[PDB]
Amino acid sequence: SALGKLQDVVNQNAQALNTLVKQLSSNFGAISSVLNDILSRLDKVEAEV
Amino acid sequence: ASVYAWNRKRISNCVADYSVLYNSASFSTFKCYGVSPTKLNDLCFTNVYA
Repeated sequence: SALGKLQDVVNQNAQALNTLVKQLSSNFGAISSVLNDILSRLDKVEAEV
Repeated sequence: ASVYAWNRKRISNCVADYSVLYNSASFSTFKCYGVSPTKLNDLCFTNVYA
């Protein structure tokens, strides 16, 4: 618990990467979070949006 | 059926060309939602209900 400064510097960088990866599961208002769904379900004219 | 009492048909365990449908001049309307009408030949479904 005395090395909490160094272990927190490791934790904050791990939480920043884990947050950056979990945001790939978000829809952002698209039909799917997974890009191969959109490109396998829709024409390019529709999929571009 | 009358539209107050619409039929539902389970479609399952079979293969379906949709181009025989979407190429036909018969259809006065042919909307699709969440999928392209053209793309249906490239996909599978758990069941379909007509």
